[PDB]
Amino acid sequence: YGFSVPGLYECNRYPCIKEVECYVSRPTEKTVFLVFMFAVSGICVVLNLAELNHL
Amino acid sequence: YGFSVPGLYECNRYPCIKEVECYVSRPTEKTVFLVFMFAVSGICVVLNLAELNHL
Repeated sequence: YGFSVPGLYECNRYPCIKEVECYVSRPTEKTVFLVFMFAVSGICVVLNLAELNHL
Repeated sequence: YGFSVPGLYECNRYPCIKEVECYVSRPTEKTVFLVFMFAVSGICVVLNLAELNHL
């Protein structure tokens, strides 16, 4: 997923003719959620590594 | 105009997004009309040239 959800999408899949533009719902909230989940997972990874090193 | 009226047209003029496909009305009849008018004009040109050469 990367780090952001863009508001526009370029689509060229059948049955769409040539290339079309599509518009996403709540891109900013989804980007915020993505970044927050990444940060929480990183904190969890750091804590797990610290415990494992302590072992 | 050339010699034919195609049934499909590819259009990329503002405000159309990127490239779009458009569909023409009765292309075959218009092609027949084009060819017929070209033939009649050619006959007129030939007759005019013949008269001018006769002069």
